[PDB]
This record gives sequence, C-alpha cells and structure tokens, in this order.
Amino acid sequence: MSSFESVVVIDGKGHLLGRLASIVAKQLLSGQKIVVVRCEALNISGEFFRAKLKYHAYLRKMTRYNPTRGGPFHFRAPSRIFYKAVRGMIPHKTARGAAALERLKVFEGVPPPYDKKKKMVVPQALRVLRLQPGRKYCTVGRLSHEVGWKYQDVVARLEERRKAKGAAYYERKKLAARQLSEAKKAAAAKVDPKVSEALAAYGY
Amino acid sequence: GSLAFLPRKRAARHRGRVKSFPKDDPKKPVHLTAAMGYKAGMTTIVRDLDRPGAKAHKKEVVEAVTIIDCPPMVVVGLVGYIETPRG
Amino acid sequence: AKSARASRIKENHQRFKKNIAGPVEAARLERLSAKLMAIAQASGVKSGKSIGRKDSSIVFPM
Amino acid sequence: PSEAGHRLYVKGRHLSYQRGRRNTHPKTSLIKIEGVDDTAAANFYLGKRVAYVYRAQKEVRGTKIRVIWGKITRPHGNSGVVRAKFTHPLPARSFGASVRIMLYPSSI
Amino acid sequence: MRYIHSEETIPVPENLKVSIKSRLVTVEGPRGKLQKDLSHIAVNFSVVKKGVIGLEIHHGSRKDVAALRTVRTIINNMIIGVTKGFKYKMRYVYAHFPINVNVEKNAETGCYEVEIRNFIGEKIVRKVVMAPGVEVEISKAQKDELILSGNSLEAVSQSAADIQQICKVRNKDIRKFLDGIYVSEKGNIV
Amino acid sequence: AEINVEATSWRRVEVGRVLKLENGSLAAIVEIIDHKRVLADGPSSDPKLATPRGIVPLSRALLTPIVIPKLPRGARTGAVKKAWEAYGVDAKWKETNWAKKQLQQERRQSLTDFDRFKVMRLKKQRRFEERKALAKI
Amino acid sequence: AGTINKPKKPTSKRKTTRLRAKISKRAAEKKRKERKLARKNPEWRSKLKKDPGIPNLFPYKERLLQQREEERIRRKEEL
Amino acid sequence: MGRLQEYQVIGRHLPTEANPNPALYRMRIFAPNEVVAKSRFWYFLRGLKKVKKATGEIVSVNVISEKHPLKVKNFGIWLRYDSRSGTHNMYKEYRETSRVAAVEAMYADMAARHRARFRSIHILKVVELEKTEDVKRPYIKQLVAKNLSFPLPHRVPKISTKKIFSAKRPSTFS
RNA sequence: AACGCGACGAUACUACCCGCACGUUGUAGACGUAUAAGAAUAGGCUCCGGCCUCGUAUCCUAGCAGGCGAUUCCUCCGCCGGCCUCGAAGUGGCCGUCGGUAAUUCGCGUAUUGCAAUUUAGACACGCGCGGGAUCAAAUCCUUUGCAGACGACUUAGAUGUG
Repeated sequence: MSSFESVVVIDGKGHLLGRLASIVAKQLLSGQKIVVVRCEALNISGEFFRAKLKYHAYLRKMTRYNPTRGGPFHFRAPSRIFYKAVRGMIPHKTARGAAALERLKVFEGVPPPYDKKKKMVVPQALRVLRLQPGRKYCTVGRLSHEVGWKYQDVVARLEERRKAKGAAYYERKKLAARQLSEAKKAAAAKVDPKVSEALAAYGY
Repeated sequence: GSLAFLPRKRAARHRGRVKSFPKDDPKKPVHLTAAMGYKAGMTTIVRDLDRPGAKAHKKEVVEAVTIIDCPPMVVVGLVGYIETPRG
Repeated sequence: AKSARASRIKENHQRFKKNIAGPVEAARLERLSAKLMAIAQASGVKSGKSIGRKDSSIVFPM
Repeated sequence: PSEAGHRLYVKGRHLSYQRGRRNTHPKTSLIKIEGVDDTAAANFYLGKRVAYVYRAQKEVRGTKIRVIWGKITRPHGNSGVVRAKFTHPLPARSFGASVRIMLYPSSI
Repeated sequence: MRYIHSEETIPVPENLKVSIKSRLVTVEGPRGKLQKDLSHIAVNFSVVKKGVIGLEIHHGSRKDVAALRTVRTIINNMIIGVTKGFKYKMRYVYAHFPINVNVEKNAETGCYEVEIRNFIGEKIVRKVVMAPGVEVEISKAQKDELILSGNSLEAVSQSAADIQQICKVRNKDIRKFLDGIYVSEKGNIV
Repeated sequence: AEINVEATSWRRVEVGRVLKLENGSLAAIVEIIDHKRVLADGPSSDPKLATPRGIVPLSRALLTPIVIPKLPRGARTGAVKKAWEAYGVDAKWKETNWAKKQLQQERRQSLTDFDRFKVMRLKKQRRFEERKALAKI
Repeated sequence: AGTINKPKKPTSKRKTTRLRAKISKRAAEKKRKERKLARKNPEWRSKLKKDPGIPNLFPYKERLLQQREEERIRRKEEL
Repeated sequence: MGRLQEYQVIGRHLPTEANPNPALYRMRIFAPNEVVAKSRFWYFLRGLKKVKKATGEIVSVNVISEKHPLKVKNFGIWLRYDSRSGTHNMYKEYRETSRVAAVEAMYADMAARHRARFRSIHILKVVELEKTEDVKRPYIKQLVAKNLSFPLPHRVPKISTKKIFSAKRPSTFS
C-alpha cells in the first residue's frame, strides 16, 4: 500500500535475483532503507551450469597491467553478488547513487540483530509466484560455494542454531496464543452485552 | 621468476607468521602445534643410511644440518577464537 | 608422467597416509601429549560461572 | 498522559523533478504520497498544500527550521505519484526526503 | 497441447504400507522400508480404490504425462523391491590369474566391502564399497559367482555396475583378454 | 493394503459451482468454454450478489464451496434461477466464512470518525476485561 | 567441451554502425537485383493458378461441393 | 483483431447506358469499422472481378451480429495464408460465443503460431458446427468431453502491484 | 584493503566515567518511524473443535504538546538492583523495591497564537558547563646495533644491569 518504514528487512529466500535487485534499487533511490538477508537462499532462474558459465566469463574479465588496482574485483559471496546486481542497477558514480548504496545493507544468513525482527517478502520477485512450475532454477549459495565462497558450512550451522532458538520461541508463542484465546472467552462473560453487540455491529 | 611469490615485497614483520595450523579434530590427544628458536649455524654429519632401494643403503653419507638454539618457551596467555561468516 | 595433482596419485597418497603415516604419527603424538600432560600437571554472577558482559555498526540508527 | 500522536499531515517523499530522458525541469517536482497508488487517490489530493521542512545553521527569527511551500497540481503517471509546484524549486540534494502534505484547502 | 486430465494407477499388495507425504513416498513391507522423494515432479496423489493409488496431472503436457509414467514405474519398482527383493548374480572369469574376492562387513557405517585381488595378476587391491542396505555374498551354488541382493533396485544395480567398472582392462586387447566381473543374472530374491 | 495419502484438496470448476467476482458478486457456472473462461449466471434476488449471464474468466473468479447439485449444462436463466432458490445459495453464501470477512470489511469501511472513537473506547473496556482474565491464568 | 568451466571470448551482439549500414545497402542491392531478374524473366507466366482445393477435414465439404454443382447447372441452364 | 463485428457489404459497378441495373455483388467481412470494411470490399472485388472503387459504389453496409452470443458454440474456420513458400489451406476450430470472437482467436492464433499477418490471411469460410460429432480437433473435443470438471492448480494470487512488501508468504491454493 | 575487521596492554594533561544545565553544534532527511517461528506452494496451520484468496491484519491509539482534585481501578509502562541469560557485528526473561497510570463518572482551568503560516518537541553524534568518583603514560628526535639498508625504512640497545 506504499508504506514508509524506518527500514524494511527482506528475507531473500525464494527471490529471483534481478527482480529483487530492481525493487530494492528503486526503494533505495526513493529513500527507503533496506536490509536483505539469506542472499545464499536467493535464487536465479535458469540452470546451474548457465549461472556458473556466466560467473566464469565474469572471472575471465580481468585487467592486464595490475589486478590489484582498477581490475574487476570478483566477489565470491552471495551477498556481494546481490550487491553487484543492485550497484549495476543504480548510478553508483554519483553522490545520489552513493547515498542509495549507504541505505543498502546485505548479509549472509540472518545476523542476531535481525533474527528477532520481522522479515518481509516481495511478491513480484518470489520464485513460486513468478517461475513456471516445470522450469529449472539454482541457488546463489551453491554458485558462490562452487566459485570460491569459504563460509557455507559456518552459515549453515548458524542458521541451524537460529532455527532451534526459533522453535523454542514458537513454543512460547503457541502457549501465549492459547492463553490469549482462553482469557478472551472467560472475559466475554464478564463484559457488558452492550459493548459486545456494539463492537460486533462496528465490525470488531 | 615465479608469479607465485609476487608482489616481491619486504616482509611486513621480522618474526614471520605461521599463516596456517593443521586442521583440528577432538579425537587426537591435546598437544601444541608450533615452537620457536634462533638459528645458530649449520654443521656436517655422517648418517648410517637405511633407505631400502637407494644406492647409499647401508652406507655412510655426509649431510649438512642446521642447528637451532631452542631455550624453553614460557606460556603467558590463552586466546580463544570464534567462527563467523567473515572468518 | 603423472601430475602431482593426478587422481590416481592422490588415491595412492591417501592409502599411504591411512595405513602407515597414520599409525606412526598417532604413536608419536601419544608420547608427545604424554610429556605435555606431565609438564602441565607438574553466586554465578559474582563468581564468573554465569558468563556476563565485560565492562561502525550492523544496524541503522533510528 | 495522552500517549498518542499529533500528525495532521500525510507523509510524502520528494522523488525527482519533472524530467525527460536527459533534460530536467526544476519548476515542477514529483511527490510520492504515502498510501496513494492510483489517479483517483491522487485526485483527492490535487489542490492540497505541501511543505518541505528542513534545518539550517543560523537562527533568523526564533528558529533554524526553514520551510518551502507549494501545492499539489496534477497526478503523474498511473501509480499515484503527483506533480507539485513550489514557490522555489526544491534543493536537488532533497531527492529522497520527506514532504508534508496538509489537507488544506479542504473540500469535504 | 495442454491435456486437461491424465491419471494412472499403482496397485498395492495386501501386505504393504504405502505412506506418501507431500511428495515423499515411504513403503513398508516384510523385507523392510524404502523412502524416496519425488518433489521434482508435479503430480497429485490420491486413493481411487481400496488398494489402488492414483497419480494424476492437470493441464499438463506430453512431457508431463511421460513423467507420470516414470513416477508410476518408480513407485511400482519400490513396491516390488519391498515385497520380493532384488538380486543380481555376477560371475568373475579369468584366463591365467585367479581373481580373489573377499567380502567383509564392518560395524561402522553398516556397509559391505568387496576386495578384489590378482586381477590379471595385478598387485593392486581394488576396494568397492556397497551402498547401505545391499548384502553381497560368495554363494556356494556355482563357482566364481557373487550374489548381490537387497531392497533398493537402484542401489543393487549401481553396486553391480561399480564392480564391473572397477574391474576393466586397460591398454590390452578386448578380443584376447577376457577376464572381469560381469552381471550374469537379474531378478528377485523371492 | 492400507494407503495413507494427503496431497491436496482443490475445488473443481464444474457445472453448478458458484464463483465469486471482485465486484463481490456470485455466479454459477452453466457451461465451460475453455480452461480459462466459463459461462456463468447470477440470478440472485439480492442486487449485491446478482451477476448478469455472460462470459467470466477464472482468473477474475474465485471458487466458493457451494455447488448446485443437478442443474443441467447450458441451463438458461430461468432454470438457474429455480435451482438457485431451490438450493438456497444465498443463505449458504451468507453462512460461509468469506462473506463474513467481506461484511466485516464493509462495516469497517463505512465506519465514521465518531464511530472510530467509540470503537476505540469500547475496545479499551473489552481489553480491560481481557487483561483481567489473562492475568489470572 | 569444457565451456562451463572455461568459457571463451564472447561473440559480441553489439552491432557496429559500419556493418549496420553495409547490410542495409546490400539488402537494397539484393532487392534491386531481384526486381531486375524478375523483369528479365525468361520463363512463362500463366493466368490461372493451381487452386489447392478444399480441406477434407472440413465437415461440410460435401454440402459445399453439392452447392457448387447445383450453382454450375443453374448458371449453365440460365445462360 | 481489435474489436470486430460482422459486416455485410453490397456494392455494384456504376450504372451505364450499355449495362443498366448491374450485378450488385455482396459479401461478408470482418473489420474494425466501416472504413476498413469498404476498403477490403473493394480490395477483394478488384482481386476477383473487374470492379474498382473509381467505377463502383457501395450500395449498402450493414452490421450483422451474433444471433445467440450468450450460448457456447464450436466454429470451424477454413482459411488461406501465404508464407514465403506460398499460400496454404488450414482448417482450425475455436470454441467461442460469437463468430467475431472466433475470428479474434483465429488472428491471435495465426500470429502466435505462424507469424501470419492481417493482409497475409484470407478467411474463406467460418461455420458453426451443428453437431459435436463435427469437431475434428482434440483440444476442443476434450473441452466437449462429457462431465468435464478440472481443478486449477497453482493459482498465483492477484496482489496489487504497488503492494511492494508483504508480511505473509503468499499461497497458491485458493 | 595504506578510507576492511577483531582481541588485549598502558593511557599525564586533556577530560576518563557518572548525575543533569544546555547548546542561537552537526545529520542524503523522527513525527506510532510498533509487529522474530521454521517450512511447503501438485500444500499448510492448529487450541485437535476447526481454519487458510485478502497485512483494507494485530498491538497501540482519549486528557492544558496532554493541567489540578475526586469516585473508581489493579491494568499497562518505567528506572534501579538480584538470579540468570544472550558472542554471526553480543541482549532479553523472571523476581524485588520505588515512580507514573480514564477500565467508569464528575467539578475546576484552556479564550487574546485574534481566519492559515514547520504543531522549533525524536534519535545518534559532538561541544561547553557544573558536582561526585578514578588515574599520574607513551612515541619521535638523539646516541647505538647490522639479522637491514640508494635514502627513508627495519632488527636492536640506551634509567644500575646477566648493562
């Protein structure tokens, strides 16, 4: 509904890379602060050897005299691949583009500051909503691991720990919801019939 | 030369760092990996060689050996590291 | 000549590692760790049992 | 303890000037109003007043907060973005900043 | 051409339990249990009769209904493996150098190991590790033959292929050097 | 031979299935044109649920859990009408959960400013009672 | 081939303007030569062409042929 | 293509002293408007007989529509289309509620499957199949299969395109 | 990475921490900047009754920019402590004191900013002050060394000593 927030956190799982990058870039240039998690869980349409071939051509592309300066720095992390897409989609060689890049943050996995915050999702880039069911797709985590990313296992272990903590949190949440439903029934008896009928007519 | 020892620069530190310890598993006994010493020189020796298959097998060979003064080291601390997505 | 990174050479090295050097280095490490052990053995909040807090950023300031 | 808000305006974001592929026209600005998504929702806000409230270093007559005033003129596109005309074109560094849309003059 | 409907049926014997989750299929029977995910194929599972499982597809293409055929055959293969088992009978032959085959089972990982020695007089020991759940024996019914049985047809056949591929000649004459381990018979345990 | 199967339970497009249109209306399928368009008719006496006979896309449609049992394929407006009041489609639509959600949305949208203030006050009273109940347990 | 592991130099799809023009002038020249050879045309051209006929999958082919026949006889007798 | 309705166009050669009361030809065509109707009428008569727009007049143009456009029909279309190799006959079928809708579908299908254009397609004869037995194509025939009912798997929900961010992951079941 | 990051040591002035007075001090841009399951999408959730197009949902939302007093309420906040918890770039729970508090009703005050004029009000940062606690350091030059060296640079030594 075109809502403005302090910062929107996007769970990158199940998202198509280019479409999520487009939406994120437009939001950054409009003035929204964004934080993207699970870039390793991001998806790319097509087949894995197509993505790997594209990345290997990218690796071919290299400066001749001195790779240390000026050369195309090939980043092997999924967060940095997503950042490369967003940077290519915004004018990074201007102060406004630099400002948008400073409103953008990206991570692998879900850091502990963001594990307790609400993770949003963009329908316009969801794989299950965009891709035809029979088509093939690949994951940026697999691509990064096969092109030289060194921290796939550590991220997997941290995600497993986070999900165990989330399971405990969800047990507590279920207990709280049961208590809330019970109290609402008990209290209903001890509420004025007029308040209830009035609220029902008003739609609450 | 080899393009594997480039950017042919002076060592940033005089001590020299390990840069890689052998990988660790809990099944082995507790032990230390590295140690320190000071190069004193080198000298000549004769070893009765037992290299089955060599022409110097069961023969005396003259070899050059380097000698390292190694006074006992003192433990003064303990550091603990954690694994992160950045290393 | 087989390269040093040949698969068959790697498999032969793996077998040699697993069937000779394994036991030899295991015995060596047992003795060395024995010597190391010889030299070595030669309220929660107010006690330290509960690990509490000692003394750029990842989040955007609000 | 009122513990409530005091907002009488709709939030908005100054996006850019009226522009083509190359040329830009600082006379008219583009405003994305919070919550509006189509031309009818924009038609509700045509004629409403809009203020750009920023801060400077020197206090002139009791404050450091300056304001640039203008009004919504006509809808832009089909996504609810509107055109706004101010007494002075907005500073350009403000591309991504907040604008307050006040409901006066009101016709309801 | 976007056929509206296509349906196929697997009959389940009276003595099996076929528990299918979203697209996970688990079959229990007297021989044991086998589990397989077919989440890569778009298919709707249902029950059409008392002992018949129907797999169905809607608004699909010819490739899709071909995938329906493949799924039916795979599930039937699982059912018949859990009922009657699966058995590959292999033979090792030689001209001058007897081939020595040793079968062992270790407690760790619960797998079988086949050690092959003196193939064409070679000094190398060839180790082949069977997949979990496949049992290999030197059976005393015929000479120079090896029985490789189990519940998963894929595992049984792949183990047989692994042995046959590990014992293959190099830089010799195919028409003159005729020794190796070959799959002689294929069928069911029961 | 026991088979435990739980894959899906869809609602089928079929002659007699009544479907909801974004105007909030209802229409029964009388003929299937293709896998994307059907011929439908809403003869409901309620002006809010009435739909003129015509072609409707299944993308614009949503399948409600109501099916008229045995109305013939290609039945004209009179037959669909008689089937509608014979089966009592309007009462079942009202009892469905979707209609309750739509009614709640309509009430909340038609609710005014003084009504909003009274809603807040009444919710605060009901919430005082709810918090008393929840504190005990 | 090992294209995935080691791709080669890409085949640029960025059209140059020197070639984008050569192809236009060559297309124009080919059209002119086609028209000139069609003018030359040392080969007979007839008036009536081979009508492929009515498809047999048309379910009313019999009725259309019957209408054609009856129209033929009617025209013949009237004229 | 576009919005079409049926047009009958009757036209004749201008009366002369030698040939008064001329032949008064007629045919039915599909056009967005009467202007295109008249233009293609004169085109087809120029192609067939020796009647031109200069020496001819449009006696009548009449909009004919569908008798029963609230009932579902099967239509057989016999047409000619010319590609780089030549002119080809095709018979296809369309399950629609009007002849204009059937011709809409025919032009769309020609464009999609054979890259044919409006001036490359000749519509020879469009018929309403009387009996179901007359359907020759398996797609419409499976649509006319008895007791037809099918589900709608994987329906992506229609989310407003300005709703950039959502809190719940959407479902594709209803 | 000389404009990537971490741990630890010692830090004289300065200001090193705290309380609170603010700043005619900065900000690519507060104004309720409120909202954590995981996982599938040819399935899922549950209180096991049932529910799932739909976040046009939930919480919160009233009072001189939010006064004073009373009837009535044990509800929601907050600060300190205690026990514990959170290490991926480190926080939250329970209990305890103390502080504020329309869930109902009422009285006394709002005026004059004159018919609109950002409703100067948030956060982080930095500075200048007060009164409380704490501490009394290093590097460079210089001489020297040759494990170094075009020159810088580097390895050393120089306070009482195994100099």
